[PDB]
Amino acid sequence: SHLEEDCVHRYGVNAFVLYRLPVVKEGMVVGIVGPNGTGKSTAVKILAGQLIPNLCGDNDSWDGVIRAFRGNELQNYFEKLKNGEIRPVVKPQYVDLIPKAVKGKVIELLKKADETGKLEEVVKALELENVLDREIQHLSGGELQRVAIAAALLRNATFYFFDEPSSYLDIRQRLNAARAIRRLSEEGKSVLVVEHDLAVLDYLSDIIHVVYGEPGVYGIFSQPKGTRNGINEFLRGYLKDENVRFRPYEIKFTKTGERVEIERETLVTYPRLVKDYGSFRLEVEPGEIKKGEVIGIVGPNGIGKTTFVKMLAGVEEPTEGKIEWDLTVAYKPQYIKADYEGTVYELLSKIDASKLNSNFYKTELLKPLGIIDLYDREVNELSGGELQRVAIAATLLRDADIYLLDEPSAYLDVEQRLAVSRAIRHLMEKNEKTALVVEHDVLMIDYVSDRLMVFEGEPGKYGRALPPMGMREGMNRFLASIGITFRRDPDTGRPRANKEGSVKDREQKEKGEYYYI
Amino acid sequence: SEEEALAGLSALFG
Ligand SMILES: Nc1ncnc2c1ncn2[C@@H]1O[C@H](COP(=O)(O)OP(=O)(O)O)[C@@H](O)[C@H]1O
Ligand SMILES: Nc1ncnc2c1ncn2[C@@H]1O[C@H](COP(=O)(O)OP(=O)(O)O)[C@@H](O)[C@H]1O
Ligand SMILES: [Mg+2]
Ligand SMILES: [Mg+2]
Repeated sequence: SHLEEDCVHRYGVNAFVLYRLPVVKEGMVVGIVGPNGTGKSTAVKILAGQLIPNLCGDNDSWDGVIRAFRGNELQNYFEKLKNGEIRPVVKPQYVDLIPKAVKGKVIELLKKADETGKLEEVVKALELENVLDREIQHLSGGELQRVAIAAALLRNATFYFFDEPSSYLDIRQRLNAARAIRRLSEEGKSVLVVEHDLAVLDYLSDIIHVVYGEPGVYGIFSQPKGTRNGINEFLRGYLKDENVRFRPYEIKFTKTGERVEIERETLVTYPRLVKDYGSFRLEVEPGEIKKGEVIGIVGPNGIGKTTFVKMLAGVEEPTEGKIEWDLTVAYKPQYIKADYEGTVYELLSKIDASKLNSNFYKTELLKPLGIIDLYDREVNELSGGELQRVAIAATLLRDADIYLLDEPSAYLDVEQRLAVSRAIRHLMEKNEKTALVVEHDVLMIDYVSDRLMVFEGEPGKYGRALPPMGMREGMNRFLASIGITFRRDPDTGRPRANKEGSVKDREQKEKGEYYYI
Repeated sequence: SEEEALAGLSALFG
């Protein structure tokens, strides 16, 4: 490792160094997974032709790159790139910035991008019908993301690169987008994709690269791996052929003998609830919450998931129905704006200083979420991802009967998501407390949950919360509405997506068994 | 905000 010939790019005002690049292949989806700050987007910019790599020296031409990749399958790729025979289509990471770069209505922009005549089909697949007449200034993060994916899908090219397409998308939208993206590979096109949602990455990919190193300092692309081996090696934290142990422990999913079936005592019940906001209505079916369980909450956005959590938190009053509880609630809101003049250490030490000094909390919460490295940071200067982790930590440090975490995966990289899953679960097991977690990341839902609460309905119009039910029944119901099936992986115990049209997918769809444990 | 973005995004759309 760290070979000079493999040194692809060094940022001058930074000194971050990237080693190696992923393979791209027509008729294949190549997936890229790794912590942020390790060069994933840098690699995409290079392969797209947007950044001429300097080879960790002073190279400033494609000729120098072509020579450096002598005897590499990428040599001819870069020749074609240099000569304009190829011009990759790039759905970039920074979809937030679309309003600053582009004006006008959405329909206008997708018309321009239409080089395939599939405007209606793409608009359908990404469910953009209600967004077509909107002006870009009035689009949500999630709508900006889907308009970007749409515009990339509509271009005619050979190479299509998608940098973090699941960001801002609900569970339905990310899985639908993955299906639509993968269809490019069935047409003989090449797809490169960077993803932090491991279920989506799995479903998307034929080949996987793991990116490893030290965020902000250096990153290295693994050798190409099969999808199963790659993700399994990522979870184990050890790349065998490269002989690199990049995490000192394994991230394990539940194998079928681990968690004892327990008939839990009821903590609280709630009756039928209704919450109206003008023309929107949420109806919640009567349900029960057990002592010491975690309920995962899943569904499309615009449906009342947050609204439900807010009623549980006592920050919102139901329109109809009555919550009669004598419980303490700790609440991690979906959207947080820092308004705190002090450091992370000050904030968390004032919640529970004894827990900050506890070995269990250091091991299971503070170290894995990277909170200790944030201790002397001002809370008001934290980024989205930093503030998310601190808020989760702050919530889990409180002493409560019930912990409510609304979309903790937002702004988190793959490594941080796995850490957050483990922390929620281990802390709730340790302290014998109860949690509800709203999440769109399927592997997070699978790791944290004992039972599942499904929301269904029409975004912005109506929503219905089903009573909490078993993992199998819950996921079957949800996944039926998307038409995607998952099996279990014997090695890691992780849910493993069946690709569209595969034999296991057919067998499962006929039996109506969309999800195994 | 970086002018790298306005280039990247306009290419996808424009
Ligand atoms: N234009 C740039 N100038 C200087 N440094 C940069 C630039 N772009 C990225 N970097 C640095 O390189 C590292 C890797 O960036 P990036 O490829 O965006 O990582 P990833 O996409 O894996 O999060 C980051 O820590 C970042 O600070
Ligand atoms: N305070 C409010 N006033 C009016 N409408 C609201 C309010 N809060 C949420 N809504 C609307 O209620 C619906 C449900 O939103 P929310 O509960 O945030 O859904 P989810 O969390 O499932 O995405 C949405 O259409 C949203 O616009
Ligand atoms: Mg990136
Ligand atoms: Mg919400």
